[PDB]
Amino acid sequence: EPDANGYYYHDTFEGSVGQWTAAGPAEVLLSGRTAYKGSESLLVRNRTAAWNGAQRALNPRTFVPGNTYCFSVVASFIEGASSTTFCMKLQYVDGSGTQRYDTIDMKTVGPNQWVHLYNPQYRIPSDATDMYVYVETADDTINFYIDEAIGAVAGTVIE
Ligand SMILES: [Ca+2]
Repeated sequence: EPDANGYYYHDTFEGSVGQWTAAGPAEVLLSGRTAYKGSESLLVRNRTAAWNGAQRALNPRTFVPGNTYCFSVVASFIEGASSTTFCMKLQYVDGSGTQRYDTIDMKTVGPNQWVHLYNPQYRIPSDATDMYVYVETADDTINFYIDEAIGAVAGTVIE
């Protein structure tokens, strides 16, 4: 079911936001201000809390709970702080019907520099439903950009 390169989803943000939406009162939109690949990335703005960010639903048919998968996205920011800590996380619902977050990867970086959020061997909890991959920063509300968001078979190598 994955593509040639073992990718289940691959969002370049070149003309489309894919299944990506905003979390919180924020807004996500295509932007040509900066890009990692191509001419555009996804801009995340109007954040008022750190927990605000960008998210994308995961199909339970494709991403089977209890199994391992590779997730990757590149992120950067331009202004608002001297540094930040990006978090890519799994937002999901557990066996008790309560929403939880599980960290997939996190990276600290300065302004104007792409950083690679990456985990080729992330295990999705077995009791997980209503899953979303979720990107945010740890402790601020700056605008930020993401590009090349990928979800792939476990062990997939992304440089
Ligand atoms: Ca792009």
